[PDB]
Amino acid sequence: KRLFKEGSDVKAGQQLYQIDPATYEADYQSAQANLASTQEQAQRYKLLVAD
Amino acid sequence: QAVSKQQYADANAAYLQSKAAVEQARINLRYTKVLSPISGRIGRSAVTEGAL
Repeated sequence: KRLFKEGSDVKAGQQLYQIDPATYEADYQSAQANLASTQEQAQRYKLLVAD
Repeated sequence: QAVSKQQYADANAAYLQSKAAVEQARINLRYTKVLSPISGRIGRSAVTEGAL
């Protein structure tokens, strides 16, 4: 979408366009899933070498 | 938490079994030396060297 009227007044910080985020939103949620996983995995192993 | 209670159990389990076995081994070994139960006079030996 192109959410602004040609010739209008916009405020700095105002969304002017919207790029299809479907996949970006997807990759991001994916990434976070992974992190949440590995992070735990690590935090655990950090206490195993300790012993 | 590095190891499940189950594992530590199985572990301490075997440990006890061993300690048990050793004690039993010790006793049998000790008996390879037949001893006189009381001071006294002893006579002929019924068993004979090399016998079973």
